Amino acid sequence: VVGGLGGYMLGSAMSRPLIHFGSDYEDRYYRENMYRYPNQVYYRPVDQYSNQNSFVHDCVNITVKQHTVTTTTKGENFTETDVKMIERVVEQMCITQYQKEYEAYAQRGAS
Repeated sequence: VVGGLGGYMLGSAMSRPLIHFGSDYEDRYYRENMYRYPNQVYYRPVDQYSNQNSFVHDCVNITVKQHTVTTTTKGENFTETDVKMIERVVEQMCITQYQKEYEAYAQRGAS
């Protein structure tokens, strides 16, 4: 199990995000299963933890890991594209997560 990441929390929730992958079918291969994704993501404070860039890639990984171990405990492994299907969503949801901090870290944060 996990149980001591550092400063992380779970949020509250959101909806599913909308990502336009590039291809017409990439835009759908994720959508045809989107209900399998959660409403939350795990995240930590900003406190300038290596920009947003070298936080969001750590952020996604901490959430994707559970969707991983849920199935990888069997040993079905995970391809590069199947993680990317998830992590397009975990990026969006993580950025939304962090944007509630961004207003206070920045000045406005806007939307």
